[PDB]
Amino acid sequence: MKIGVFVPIGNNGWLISTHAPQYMPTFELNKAIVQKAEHYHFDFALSMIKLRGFGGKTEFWDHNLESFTLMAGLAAVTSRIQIYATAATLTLPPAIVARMAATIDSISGGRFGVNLVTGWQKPEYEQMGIWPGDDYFSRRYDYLTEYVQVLRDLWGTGKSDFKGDFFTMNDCRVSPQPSVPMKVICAGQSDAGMAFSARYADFNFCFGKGVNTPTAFAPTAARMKQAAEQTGRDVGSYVLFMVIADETDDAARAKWEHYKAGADEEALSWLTDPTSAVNINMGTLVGSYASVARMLDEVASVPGAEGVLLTFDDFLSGIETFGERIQPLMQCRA
Ligand SMILES: Cc1cc2nc3c(=O)[nH]c(=O)nc-3n(C[C@H](O)[C@H](O)[C@H](O)COP(=O)(O)O)c2cc1C
Repeated sequence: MKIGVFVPIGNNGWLISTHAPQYMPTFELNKAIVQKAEHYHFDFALSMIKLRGFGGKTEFWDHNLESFTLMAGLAAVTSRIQIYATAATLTLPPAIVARMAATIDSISGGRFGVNLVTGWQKPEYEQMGIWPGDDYFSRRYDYLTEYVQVLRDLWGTGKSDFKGDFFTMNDCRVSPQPSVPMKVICAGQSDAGMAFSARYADFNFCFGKGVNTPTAFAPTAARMKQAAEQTGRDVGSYVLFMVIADETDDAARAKWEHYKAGADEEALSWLTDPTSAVNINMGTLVGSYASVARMLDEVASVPGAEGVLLTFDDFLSGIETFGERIQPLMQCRA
């Protein structure tokens, strides 16, 4: 099974709590996380793009860097880990993304890929006058389909004459082309998003589910496999989890309860043994190092599942204990 880190490009990472660690997104902090992840042989690092926050006491995700420039900086100070940036396809013309991808290909020595998203949060776009209208909800995958067509032409041949409902290329040129086949990833959950992934992506990110129910995502992995049958391409599922680990189950539980007890209620209204809104109801693994190792091995046994994307309650020490105490107990990592 492959392991990735979801880098905190937004303040406070993925916890919405006055009891969680408080921190701004900085290059230097992201550099330390990624270099540490590479040291423990994490396979990849991914950053999202979030253009509007949720406010509250913690000003949650009011502070966010930009994904491509962050990942270019990170590529420059690593050498082995795969590096993925997110393109919000409403905000960048495909030929720019094309050239940015070739650029970070040059920086990393062929370790860069791109996560393509439609966007769905109207305020992110309307705040700057570029929301296309409420039709986009149902049509966004048609839009992304044209978008990826243009990228593929440009990476593939260095030119495009594509013409459709949303783009017109008249001998558009982008060169150099990537030194290695350019990876595309997607995060579609719906039927239409999974069909997109099956056609054009190298793998599909989905959500882990529940708290200490590591296999509860299995029906999503099953749908993605079905979608992949329709194109006969090998597109596996990578699953997002939060890891809250400690020396014992008891201690990890105490940490999780403390976070939830500090829930930033105001930030949470803007947004909206069960999951909690404090980490946006993300699939959560809470336990001793050994317990988490076991649940991750349970994840590796789900048909479809090729990897996990990890967040932590604290990234610098979370990566540490992952490398030192969790990874070494994992069958799927030996
Ligand atoms: C790991 C992960 C990362 C994501 N990153 C972003 C992002 O950076 N920007 C964004 O607008 N959406 C992001 N999304 C949301 C998805 O691209 C997608 O729109 C959503 O899961 C809904 O499914 P659908 O688009 O097929 O309806 C992310 C989703 C996942 C699972």
